[PDB]
Amino acid sequence: VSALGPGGLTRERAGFEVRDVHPTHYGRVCPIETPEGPNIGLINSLAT
DNA sequence: CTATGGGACGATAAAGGTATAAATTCTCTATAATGGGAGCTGCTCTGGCCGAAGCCCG
Repeated sequence: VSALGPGGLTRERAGFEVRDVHPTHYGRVCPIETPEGPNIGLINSLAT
């Protein structure tokens, strides 16, 4: 599950709100599986 | 008796003619047609720039 693409946040609009995990991510989006680098937290993976 | 300038020579390349096919641009067609559309929206700050609105003020 990515956040980039059409109608999505660009890496220059990162900030912190999208790139942080929230209690609402529990069991929906994996908290620890994200690519390290320019796009961190923007690209995540669904939970099991 | 010999080397060198002088002049004769001539085979051909350029110059002009001179048409000639290619080729490459130019001009037309007449029912009616009479304001476009993708444009992002989730930076962040700093910095400068005009322009308006209070703020002294004599």
